[PDB]
Amino acid sequence: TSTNATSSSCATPSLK
Amino acid sequence: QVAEHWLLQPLPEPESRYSFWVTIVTLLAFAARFYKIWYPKEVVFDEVHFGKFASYYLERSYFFDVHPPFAKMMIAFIGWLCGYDGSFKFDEIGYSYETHPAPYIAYRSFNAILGTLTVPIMFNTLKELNFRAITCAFASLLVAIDTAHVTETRLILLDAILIISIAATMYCYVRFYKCQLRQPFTWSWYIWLHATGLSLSFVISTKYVGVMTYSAIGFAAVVNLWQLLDIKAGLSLRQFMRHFSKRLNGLVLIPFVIYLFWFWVHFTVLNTSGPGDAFMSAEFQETLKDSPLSVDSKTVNYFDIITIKHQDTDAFLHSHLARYPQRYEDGRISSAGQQVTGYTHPDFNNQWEVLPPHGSDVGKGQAVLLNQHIRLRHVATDTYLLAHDVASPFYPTNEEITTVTLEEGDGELYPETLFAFQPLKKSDEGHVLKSKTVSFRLFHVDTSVALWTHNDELLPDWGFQQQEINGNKKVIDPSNNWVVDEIVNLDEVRKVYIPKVVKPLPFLKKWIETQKSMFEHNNKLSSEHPFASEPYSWPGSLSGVSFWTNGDEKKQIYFIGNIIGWWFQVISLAVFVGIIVADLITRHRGYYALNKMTREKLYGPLMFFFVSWCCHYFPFFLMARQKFLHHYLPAHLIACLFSGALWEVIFSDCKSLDLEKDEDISGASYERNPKVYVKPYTVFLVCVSCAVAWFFVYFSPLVYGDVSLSPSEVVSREWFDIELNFSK
Amino acid sequence: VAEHWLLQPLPEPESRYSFWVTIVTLLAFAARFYKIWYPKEVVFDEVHFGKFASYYLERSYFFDVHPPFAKMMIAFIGWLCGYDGSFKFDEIGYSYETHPAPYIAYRSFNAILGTLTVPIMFNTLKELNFRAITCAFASLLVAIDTAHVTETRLILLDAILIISIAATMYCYVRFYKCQLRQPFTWSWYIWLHATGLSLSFVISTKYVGVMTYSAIGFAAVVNLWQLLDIKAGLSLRQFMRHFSKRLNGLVLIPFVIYLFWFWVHFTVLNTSGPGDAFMSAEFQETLKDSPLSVDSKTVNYFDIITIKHQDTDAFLHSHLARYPQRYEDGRISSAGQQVTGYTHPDFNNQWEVLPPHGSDVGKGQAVLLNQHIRLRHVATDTYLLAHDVASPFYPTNEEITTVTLEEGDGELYPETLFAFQPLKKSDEGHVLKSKTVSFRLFHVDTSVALWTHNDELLPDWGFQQQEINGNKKVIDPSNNWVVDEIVNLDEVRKVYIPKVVKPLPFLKKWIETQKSMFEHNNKLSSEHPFASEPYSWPGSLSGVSFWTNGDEKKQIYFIGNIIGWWFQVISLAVFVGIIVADLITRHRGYYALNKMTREKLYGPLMFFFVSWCCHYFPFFLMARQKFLHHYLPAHLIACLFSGALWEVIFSDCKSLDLEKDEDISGASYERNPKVYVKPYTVFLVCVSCAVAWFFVYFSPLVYGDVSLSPSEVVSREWFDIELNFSK
Repeated sequence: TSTNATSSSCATPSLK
Repeated sequence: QVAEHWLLQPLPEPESRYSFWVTIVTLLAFAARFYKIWYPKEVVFDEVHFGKFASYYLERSYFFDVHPPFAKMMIAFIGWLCGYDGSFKFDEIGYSYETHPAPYIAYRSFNAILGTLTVPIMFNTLKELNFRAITCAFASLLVAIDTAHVTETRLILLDAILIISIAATMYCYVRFYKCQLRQPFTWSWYIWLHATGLSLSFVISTKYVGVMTYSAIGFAAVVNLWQLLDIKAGLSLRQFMRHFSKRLNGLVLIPFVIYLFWFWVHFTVLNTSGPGDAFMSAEFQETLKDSPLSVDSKTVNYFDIITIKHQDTDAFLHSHLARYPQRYEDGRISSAGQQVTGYTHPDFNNQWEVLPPHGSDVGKGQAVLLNQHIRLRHVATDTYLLAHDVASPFYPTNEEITTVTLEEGDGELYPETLFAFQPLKKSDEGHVLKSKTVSFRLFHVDTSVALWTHNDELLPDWGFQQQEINGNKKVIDPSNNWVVDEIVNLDEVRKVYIPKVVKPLPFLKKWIETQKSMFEHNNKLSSEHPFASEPYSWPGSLSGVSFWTNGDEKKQIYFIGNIIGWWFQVISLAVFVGIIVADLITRHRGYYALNKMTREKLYGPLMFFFVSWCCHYFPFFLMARQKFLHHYLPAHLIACLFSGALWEVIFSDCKSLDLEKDEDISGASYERNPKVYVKPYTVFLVCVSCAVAWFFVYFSPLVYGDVSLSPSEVVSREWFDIELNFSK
Repeated sequence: VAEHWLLQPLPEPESRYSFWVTIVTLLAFAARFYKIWYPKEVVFDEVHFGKFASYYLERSYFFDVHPPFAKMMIAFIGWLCGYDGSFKFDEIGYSYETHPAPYIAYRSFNAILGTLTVPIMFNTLKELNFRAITCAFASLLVAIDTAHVTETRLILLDAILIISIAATMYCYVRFYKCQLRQPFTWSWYIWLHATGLSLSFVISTKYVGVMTYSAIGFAAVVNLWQLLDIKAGLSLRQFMRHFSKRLNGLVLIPFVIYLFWFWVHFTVLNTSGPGDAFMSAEFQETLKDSPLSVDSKTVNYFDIITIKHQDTDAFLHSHLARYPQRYEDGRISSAGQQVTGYTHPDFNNQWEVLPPHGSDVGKGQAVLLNQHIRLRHVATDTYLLAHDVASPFYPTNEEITTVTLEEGDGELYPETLFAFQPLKKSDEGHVLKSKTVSFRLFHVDTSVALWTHNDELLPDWGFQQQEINGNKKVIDPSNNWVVDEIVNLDEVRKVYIPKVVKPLPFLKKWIETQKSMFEHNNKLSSEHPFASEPYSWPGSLSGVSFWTNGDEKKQIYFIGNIIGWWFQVISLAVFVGIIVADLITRHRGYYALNKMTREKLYGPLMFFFVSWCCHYFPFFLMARQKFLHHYLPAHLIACLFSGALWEVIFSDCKSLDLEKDEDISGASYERNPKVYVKPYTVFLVCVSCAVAWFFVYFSPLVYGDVSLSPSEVVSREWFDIELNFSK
């Protein structure tokens, strides 16, 4: 698996 | 009063020039936001949160969030106008809008309208501060074609509603202040006071960062109340108290009632139990109805006959006496076993009995727990479900799902008959399985695959054009999700539903509880997002945020400011501080360099915007929670107004008539209409506008995500701490 | 500011001031020297500052987050006692009888400084023209404060800090009176440089001393602003003379004295010690070997080494087990040999350091930092390798594996190249040594650093060992490794080997230590049970346990005199109310307050109020751990402030004419406002008796010398005060 460039396109958390 | 002589002047140009420039910059803002608004056809960034919240409003399902409800209810209201039911959950980034049609174009279009309407409000704010039409155009252009303001205001985000409400607040307050200077307590004075309050209510009802807008307007309102308290204002204490009580009502009490109204709507709409329940007390949860799914949900027991339904395709796990062909069309060898297929209609061949593992002490009427080993017996053929190291018809990497006789399945093939209702979350292991409410993966124990089905391609004539059921090795895939739909052999005692008696809670108690939970969770949630940024990096736009990536097309959306525009504003802020310090030093030496009218511009509108920018920037250095570049967009919005205004002043005849005399002294002569050097000023603004527009075009592939960039073109856009995907 | 007030003669004869300063100094002496030999054990942070005193006497290099001056003053008392530094103060409760440190002399030195703070505070108010009883009362609030007493009798830095702050305030008041009378006199220069010297001692004790620079800096800028006014009658040349002399006396000279203490620190500490791990190899080359033993063994090519992670204590480990062909998220691994972090020493921790293929580098040559190397795993006879395959837990980080000798000498040769990358660029080309030289294990081809963590362990296929991965954030401090052991060390290399001391320029040595000080101070973000937030300090709502004896049920507890602290909170609130009322009434054309009352309010009281603000509000902007002792500088200023404020309240504050501003040039005003001495003295005696009653009631917890019954312990528990032996 090629390693990612920018960590990953992810969201902001909303708690549990 | 502050800038009284400047703000009471007639407009410096005919209204037709303002109407021309506001139309042009609004059309540019419209074009920039509506360009390819249907693209990408996938969930982007925080659309996973705000799209999901829109769905829960339509379903009336209770959810918890750290932000107030108004902006999420506005998004949900667009879905409601489209007749959307809330079926699509926006669970992950990259989810296709084609498989489950959410009205995403309508949601994105609503935000694009609000982002577009921000631009003429900004224009009219400077027009009302008596700036030239070109100055109003330029300051509004800096927002119309800013890459960050464009990216945010075309996606399903709260920031379009926040930014327009901040722009409307600034505009309404400027209008109120001009009415205050002309004639206080007029009908127009009341309209603009309550319009400022209404806009302030929408700001704080969108995000708690809206307290910075209350602080900016509150400071300006206190400064003006301080001028009205002066004996030189000629007001009696009764007239002053009338100003105070009316402003307190219009700027605090009414906005607070409107803020509470949005929570009252939120709790009236969300009247069913939902994912928010875990954040609230049992007493709050007693105010919620059972979910329609929970009313019909029955505990699944061993020896129950069940139907198992796929979440994405609505197909039932189905089997019949037909067999796989000895060879598939690609020449791979099948087991020639009994077919297991996905069938969209309820029949007797959808019926599976849940059996415990051989030699278990588990009897009839005991609940099945998640992640326990089970066997599934097909009721119509009297065979056990089986998965094995045979490749599936369409997917060479996935396993064929079949069935085996009771004798063979109780013999050597016993391990290959072991399944588990694997929970979607590890926290849910060992919970009781229930129909309709508990999603699971149907996990095969021996080969470690999950049962999966699809509806893009159907089995050939030998499989009756039914969906394929196969063992997917990508177990964690959300498309591997199943639910128990019905329990066919349910006892009459288990059929009886006892409805929960809804208990009422007083609104203020309900609101205080939710509000405490909001502040407590906002303060916690400590994490390290690969995109958190500190306040010192924001005015430089030194880093951005990845919003979306497509690996196959090498396309991406990246959230970043227009660096030329942002640096031009940093220079503008620094130049203004230099001008104010120089004016203060020179005056302290008895040297009066600046004309009265230039000072009214500097210490009135420019100081108002500078302090307003300070209120939206400096408080973030005192915040220990996670922060992000989008938190600066309110400050950038004010910095656009400020920079346009500042450069008009710099290109004006700023000189005092007499350098030894203070023109602020009562009875001093001063130049009332300082000449703007329009020709060099317009050339300067055109040069800066062309540079900002060039940057916007150069970054447009990253704003829209619609163009694939070569790795060298990606690397050419990497500077400072900007990390882009596909640079390799 | 306050020119007419501060130029008045003293309101009372000098004999009254001499009487009251003597009484309050004797009370302060009695409170600090009471049972100074008790407990005969190490208390609280005596474990740190006693230990640092020992390392100065041994000349052993140590690292600390605070500047050296106050620790050198403690060590200097040990040196005067002929103490050798044998006792280490390792734990709280260690007896001073088994290993005699001069602890009575150290405690007595702090008790002297704490006692001498009181007459400096007294004389500060005397110089601000307050009455002798006012000076006595403000100084009494510090003389018999439970927190100031507890801290200034133990081996702590705070006695040196607090006296230096008191001396700074006093010297600045003296300087300001000389400035009002006649600038550029010999006395003006003495007091300017004395303020600078005292400011240098404040910042050379603790970095919180920047708050004292801010307080004096603000007052100095306000006065420079008045001297810049055309109405001051100064030419720009005379103003620039004021500016350049104050810049020299308050910034340049104090900075040279601050650097002088680091120069002494590095000259005294010339031997290798526990501080070495915080410094570069180039800094460590300036240190002599300890007269004892040093395991800093040079690593040579063909040495067999163990490589240990600094944060997790795990060894770089490998074994014949392989990565699973797919991870749980469905990513494809290399199916290569596993490289893992293992916390126990074994044969699978052994790596041979090999030079790059075709190098002329033979057996017994030292490995240099940032040179290309290869690591051969001794147990499997494979080369360490990193490649563009994602790690098990981190999709952005690289999987670390091993390759056969044949493949690693073939096409995969570039992927076997590592470097011991130095933490500092200054350390490139230095000799690698075991235990002393930290490095990043850097992969040359993909530009990643080897990293490991202990928050999540590999699944059953990885034996619940730590993951080893190639972190793309190379500069991350968690990527730090050390060579722990050299397994194949020759008998000649086992015996001690001398060291040629290499000189480093002082400014380079100081800049390195200073960066390390700020970086480590900012990393003090762990949770501590006795940590307290700034909002709780003015109320003294919680304290800190300093010492406990289980057998005798005795304890020392650090807390403020709550009556004294609440009296100061009330004083601060009343003053804000007075200033707001004066501003509102003036804006209405009503001039309630006499000019002389305003000179007291907007001069000395505002100076102390702003100085208190500088020592209190900046702590709300600090995200590091904080404690109640951080408020003692602010409390010290609040004592001066409260004494001064209540003299003003008990003065004839009324203007002669409520319709006329007495600040207008040529207005008549009362120059000698009468103090209502009788009711004022009764009021001060009542408050002093209440503060003294509280100090006596808490004295068992200040001294630790009296066992309290559980009911008497519980009677002293209020708010968030948790005491030992309440059960």
